[PDB]
Amino acid sequence: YGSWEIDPKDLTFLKELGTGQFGVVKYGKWRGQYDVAIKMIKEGSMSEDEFIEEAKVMMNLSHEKLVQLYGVCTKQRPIFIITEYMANGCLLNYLREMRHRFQTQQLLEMCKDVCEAMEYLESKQFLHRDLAARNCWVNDQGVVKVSDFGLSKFPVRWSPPEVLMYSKFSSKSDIWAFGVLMWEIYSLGKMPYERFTNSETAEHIAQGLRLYRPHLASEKVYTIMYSCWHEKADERPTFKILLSNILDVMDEE
Ligand SMILES: NC(=O)c1ncc(N2CCCCC2)nc1Nc1ccc(C2CCNCC2)cc1
Repeated sequence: YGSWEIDPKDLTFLKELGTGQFGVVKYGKWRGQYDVAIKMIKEGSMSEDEFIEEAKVMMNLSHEKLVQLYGVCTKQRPIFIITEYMANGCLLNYLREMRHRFQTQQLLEMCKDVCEAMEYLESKQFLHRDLAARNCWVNDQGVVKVSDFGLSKFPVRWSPPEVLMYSKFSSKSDIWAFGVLMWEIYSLGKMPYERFTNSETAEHIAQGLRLYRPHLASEKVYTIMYSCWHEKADERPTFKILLSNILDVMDEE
C-alpha cells in the first residue's frame, strides 16, 4: 500500500479502548513518539473487498476535522488500521459524560468543527451517509472530528423524508443529519425523538413533525439546525452556508 504501509514492529500497545463491530481498538505509540489508535480488525469481521473500500476512502480524503488515517498493516492477519488518536473518545459519550468541560460557546464550536469537515466532504462530492454524534470524535484539545464517512440498524432518526421513502441520498440528506447532530449536541446526547420508535419517527417526520428546540440552544442556533430539515431538499442550505451561519452566531455570542 505504498508509504501508507506501517511496520507493525514500530507499534507499541498501551491501553485497550474497547471493542467495536470489527474488533478491539487500542491506544498506543507509533515509532516511540506519536499517539495512535490501533484497530485490530477481527478476522472474518470484514471481507477483503470491504477493506479495499475503506482504505480507498481513508487514503484519499484528508482534512483537519476528519479523523486522519496514519497507515495500515496488511502483510499479516489480523490487519491493523492505525489512525489519529482522539483522546476524549466518541462525541456521544463525551456529551453525556464530560459535561463539566463545556458551555454553550463550546457546543457551538463542536458544531462548527463538524460543519468544516462536512463542507470539505461536500466539496469533494462525497456523502458521509451516517453523520451522527456516534461517528464524531473528540481529541485532547476538545476538537471534534468526523469519522467513518461512507462506511455504510438503519439511521432512521437522522434521515430526511426522501431517504426514508425513496432512498434518495445526496448532499442534502447529509445536511438533514447534520441538523439532527446539532440537536444531539445541544441536548447533551439524547437520542433524537427519544419517546418514539424508528417506525413512529418515520411517520411523524413525513407528516412534518420536527425536533423541539433543546433548552441550551438559542433561537438563533435553533434556526440554523431547523433550516436543515426543510421538507424540500433543494431548500436546505449547503454546508458552506451553514458554516457562515454558525460563524455569525459565534460572533454574536
Ligand atoms: N481514533 C480513536 O482515537 C478511536 N478510534 C476508535 C475507538 N473505538 C472504536 C469502537 C470500539 C471503542 C473504541 N476509540 C478511539 N478512541 C478512544 C479514545 C479514548 C477513549 C476513552 C474516553 C474516556 N473514557 C474511557 C475511554 C475511548 C476511545
